[PDB]
Amino acid sequence: PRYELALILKAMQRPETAAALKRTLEALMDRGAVVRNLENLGERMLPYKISAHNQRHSRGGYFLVDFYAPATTVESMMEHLSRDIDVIRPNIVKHPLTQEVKECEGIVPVPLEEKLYSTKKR
Amino acid sequence: ATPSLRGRLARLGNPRRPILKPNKPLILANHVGERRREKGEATCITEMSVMMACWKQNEFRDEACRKEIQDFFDCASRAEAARKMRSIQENLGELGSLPPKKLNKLLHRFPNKPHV
Amino acid sequence: ANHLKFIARTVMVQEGNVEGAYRTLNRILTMDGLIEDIKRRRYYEKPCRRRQRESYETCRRIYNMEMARKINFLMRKNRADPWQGC
Amino acid sequence: SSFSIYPPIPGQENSLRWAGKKFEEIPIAHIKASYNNTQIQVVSAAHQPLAHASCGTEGFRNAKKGTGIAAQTAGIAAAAKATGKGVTHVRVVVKGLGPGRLSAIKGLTMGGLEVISITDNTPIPHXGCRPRKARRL
RNA sequence: AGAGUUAAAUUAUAACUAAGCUGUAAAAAGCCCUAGUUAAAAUAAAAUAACCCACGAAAGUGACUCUAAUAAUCCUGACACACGAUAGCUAGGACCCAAACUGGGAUUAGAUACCCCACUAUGCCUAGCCCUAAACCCAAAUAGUUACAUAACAAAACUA
Ligand SMILES: [K+]
Ligand SMILES: [Mg+2]
Ligand SMILES: [Mg+2]
Ligand SMILES: [Mg+2]
Ligand SMILES: [Mg+2]
Ligand SMILES: [Mg+2]
Ligand SMILES: [Mg+2]
Ligand SMILES: [Mg+2]
Ligand SMILES: [Mg+2]
Ligand SMILES: [Mg+2]
Ligand SMILES: [Mg+2]
Ligand SMILES: [Mg+2]
Ligand SMILES: [Mg+2]
Ligand SMILES: [Mg+2]
Ligand SMILES: [Mg+2]
Ligand SMILES: [Mg+2]
Ligand SMILES: [Mg+2]
Ligand SMILES: [Mg+2]
Ligand SMILES: [Mg+2]
Ligand SMILES: [Mg+2]
Ligand SMILES: [Mg+2]
Ligand SMILES: [Mg+2]
Ligand SMILES: [Mg+2]
Ligand SMILES: [Mg+2]
Ligand SMILES: [Mg+2]
Ligand SMILES: [Mg+2]
Ligand SMILES: [Mg+2]
Repeated sequence: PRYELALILKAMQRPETAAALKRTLEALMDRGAVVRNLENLGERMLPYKISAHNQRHSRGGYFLVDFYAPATTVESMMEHLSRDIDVIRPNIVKHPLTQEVKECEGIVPVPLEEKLYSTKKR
Repeated sequence: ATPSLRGRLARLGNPRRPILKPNKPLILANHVGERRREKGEATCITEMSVMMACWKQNEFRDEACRKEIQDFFDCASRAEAARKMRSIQENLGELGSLPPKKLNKLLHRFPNKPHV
Repeated sequence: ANHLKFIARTVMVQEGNVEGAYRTLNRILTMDGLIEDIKRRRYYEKPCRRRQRESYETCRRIYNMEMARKINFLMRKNRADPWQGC
Repeated sequence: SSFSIYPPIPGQENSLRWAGKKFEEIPIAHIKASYNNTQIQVVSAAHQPLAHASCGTEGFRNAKKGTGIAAQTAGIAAAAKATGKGVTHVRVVVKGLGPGRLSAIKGLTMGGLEVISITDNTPIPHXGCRPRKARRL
C-alpha cells in the first residue's frame, strides 16, 4: 500500500452507510487509484464534538481505505471528500507500512563530558 | 538521570551552536547552600472570622460568644506553641537529610579537583 | 469546549473531607507543571526572555541533580570514625 | 474500601448515588477566583442558576474583596442561599488561579453545603490571545 | 515554497440569574450596552512532548496532512550574482488580541516617566521596496597536532 485514507463517517443505518462507501470508493477509482482493501473499525463515540456541514456530531463510524494513487491526484481526492456531506472528517496520510522499522541495537549510554574548563586553580 | 552536557556549551571544537549560557561555571563547590527559612503566614484566621460573626450579631458583647472566644484563645496558644519551638528542633531534625554543617564537612573530606 | 465535562483535572473527596482532596489536586497540577505555566501566562514574556529562562532552568537542573548524586554517593561515609585519635 | 479518585464515567453505571440521585444530576458550584475578586454561582444539573454570591455583594469593597476572608464569607453566603432552595450535595468547579480558591472551597463546607467532587477548569491557552506586557514595578 | 485542515483559549452574538464589574502597595478613572453560567463563527497565535539538540549557507524553523525538495567524486576566493530577523514605506484585504503616539486617573516639588483605563499606527495575508542589528558563539575557511608551553580574564595551547 502507498496511501491510507483515514475516513470518518456520520453514524447511520446499514443501507446508507454501504451507499456512502460505494460512492466514496467510486470517486477514488475515477481519479486513477487501485484500492487494496477496506477496513472497518466499527462505530465509536467521537473524542470530541466535531463541527462539519453545519452539524454537531458526537458519534461516528471509522473506516480505513488504502490505495495506490499518483501524487498529483491527492488534492482532488481531498477536495472531493470535503464537499461530501456524509463524511465528517477525511484525512490522507502515507501508509505506515511504506517505511521499514529501522534496526535498533540498544540505548547507548552517554558518558559525562570532561575538559569543559581550564585547569587553573579556581 | 542527569541531562546530557554534550555539545551544549560554546566551545571552539563545537559545530553545534550554543544551547546553554551559564552565568557561572558548572564547577561543583565544596559546600552546599544553607537552608532557606520558611516565610510566615497569618494564623488564626478561620477562628477569628467566626468570632467576628458573633460579635456583630450580639452588639459586640461576649455574653453569648464564649464558645468562639475560647477557641480564639486556644488557637493563639496553639500557634504560639508551634512558633516558639519550630526553630530549635528543625536544625537537628534534618528530615532524614544531614544539616548543612555536616554536609560541608563531608564534602571537604572528598573535595572536587578542577586543577591538575 | 468540545470534550466531555468533569473528566479532566477532577478528583473526588473520600470520607467527607475536602482539604485533603484539594491538596491532591494541587500535586497533580504541580507535577504536570500547570501551576507554574498559569503564573507565566498572566503576562507575556518575549522569546528573548523565554530562552534565557530555559538556559537557567536547565543549568540548575544539571547542577542540582549532580550535587544530589554526590551526596548520595558519599552518604555512607558518615559513620563514626573508627580511627579517632589514631 | 476501594475508593477511586476518577469520577464515575456517565457511560458506565456506578452504584454511587448521593441523596437518591445520580452523579450527573447533582448541581454545580462554579468558582471564579481572580486576583481581585471571587465570584461563586451554584447552578442546577440543567444549568439553571439557583443562587449567586461574590465578595463585592457581601459588603467587601475595593482591595478588601480580594483577600481570602472575603472569599470565605462569600462561600458561607452562597451556601445559605443554596440550602434555602433545597440542595445538599454539589460538584464544585474552580475557575482560574487566585487567593480565594481555598477559602471559597471551605466556605461552602461551613455554610451548610456538602461537596463531593473538585474540578479545576483554569483557562489554559494552547499557543491563543497574546496577553498583556510585563509590569516594571 | 505551495495546497488543504483545527485542537485549547478568546470575541461578535442569544438565553438565564445577579447589581455591581474591572484595577492597585493603596486608590481613582473607566464600565453598569455590565458580570457569572450554557450554546458559538471569523481573525490571530502554536500548552505538555523539549531534562530532546535535529534541519538550513546565514538571518531562521519545533499544531496536523499531502505535493515539490535540501548544489559540488566531496580545497581558498571579491567591490560581481543571489539572500538577509525586527522596525519603516507604497497599494489592496483582514482585525480576536497586544500595542509606540494620544486622552483620562494616580504618584511627585514638577512626572509631557515607572503604575491603572480607553483607543490608533502596527504586529497578520497577497504584490513591491528598504538591506539596518550586542546580524555576538564578540573566536574567518580548509587540513591537522597534544608536541612546545600557563601575561591577566574568558571558552586550554599551536602548525600548514
Ligand atoms: K498548539
Ligand atoms: Mg549546522
Ligand atoms: Mg557573564
Ligand atoms: Mg474552538
Ligand atoms: Mg507563502
Ligand atoms: Mg468611580
Ligand atoms: Mg458578557
Ligand atoms: Mg467580526
Ligand atoms: Mg534549540
Ligand atoms: Mg555550505
Ligand atoms: Mg548539502
Ligand atoms: Mg569557492
Ligand atoms: Mg529585511
Ligand atoms: Mg516587518
Ligand atoms: Mg511591516
Ligand atoms: Mg516616502
Ligand atoms: Mg498599508
Ligand atoms: Mg488595529
Ligand atoms: Mg485592546
Ligand atoms: Mg497623562
Ligand atoms: Mg542571532
Ligand atoms: Mg563581527
Ligand atoms: Mg562570523
Ligand atoms: Mg572566508
Ligand atoms: Mg564548504
Ligand atoms: Mg577545523
Ligand atoms: Mg595571579
